[PDB]
Amino acid sequence: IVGGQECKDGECPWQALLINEENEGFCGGTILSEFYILTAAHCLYQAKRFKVRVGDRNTEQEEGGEAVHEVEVVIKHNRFTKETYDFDIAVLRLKTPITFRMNVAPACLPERDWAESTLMTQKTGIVSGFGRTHEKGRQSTRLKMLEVPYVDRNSCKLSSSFIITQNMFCAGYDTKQEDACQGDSGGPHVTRFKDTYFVTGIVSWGEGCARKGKYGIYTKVTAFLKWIDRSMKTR
Amino acid sequence: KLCSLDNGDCDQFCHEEQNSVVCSCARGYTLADNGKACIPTGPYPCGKQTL
Ligand SMILES: O=C1CN(S(=O)(=O)c2ccc3cc(Cl)ccc3c2)CCN1CC1(/C=N/O)CCN(c2ccncc2)CC1
Ligand SMILES: [Ca+2]
Repeated sequence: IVGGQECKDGECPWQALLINEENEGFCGGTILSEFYILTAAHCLYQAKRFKVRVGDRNTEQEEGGEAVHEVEVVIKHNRFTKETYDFDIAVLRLKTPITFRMNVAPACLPERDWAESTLMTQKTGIVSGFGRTHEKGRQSTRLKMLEVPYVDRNSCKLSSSFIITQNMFCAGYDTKQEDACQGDSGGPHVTRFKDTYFVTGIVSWGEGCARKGKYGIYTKVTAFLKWIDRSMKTR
Repeated sequence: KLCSLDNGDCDQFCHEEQNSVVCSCARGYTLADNGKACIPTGPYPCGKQTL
């Protein structure tokens, strides 16, 4: 997360961090239920074996309120391709149930139509993670969040040096130095509605971090809703 | 009808059933009696900051 504020106690409970055997946090994730985690598919390429962590806000000050979980099954989207970042989604079925407490709660899955009509038409959304603070910088030790305005789909395609598919959408700023960054991949993008947050996008990619004239590219969750349900039945 | 008015005055999901509006809630909520509001069923409902 470049810019943005710090996730204050209880503000980003649906956050999840994928960690390698070296125990380093490399990607993000969203808590859907006690058994399922949502993430980017390209993230299942930045580590051999990895666990998923929840309830953490400071990767060094053992808040004692954290909890690590093992992955039983990784459900990667078949049509996912690295050469286009299309279908950049994935679902993780946990080995043990996540116990919900402070800083550990699930984000809501919205209805496909309502979402596109009332959620993505909202002025902004929230993206969060333990990713780099700057393009060249280092991974963050604290969990951050950033209000990123929804970007016009046309402005998006125009500013992009790559094909922005139907499975993606832009969010962020043209010039302001704020946007997700490395390590934030797979993390959550949520939209607020009457004090309830709904999942809307999976941190996918970008051309650099917070560069002038470039936006943040997220996976369009509403375009994979049904796929996600199917996965909740492990398929 | 008119879920485009003010979300139909629903707390969450809004659907227009030909005539009027039909509100619904995410998994883990139950529609209030006014057929609009959503109420949690457990202590950690999806979408709520835990404070
Ligand atoms: O420039 C980069 C930046 N990093 S990054 O680790 O800091 C990174 C990763 C995820 C991000 C998500 C958001 Cl919302 C915002 C910023 C991000 C920055 C990832 C890789 N690249 C190189 C790429 C080139 N951009 O300059 C990223 C996207 N590519 C395609 C190809 C065909 N179709 C679509 C996209 C190919 C390589
Ligand atoms: Ca900690």
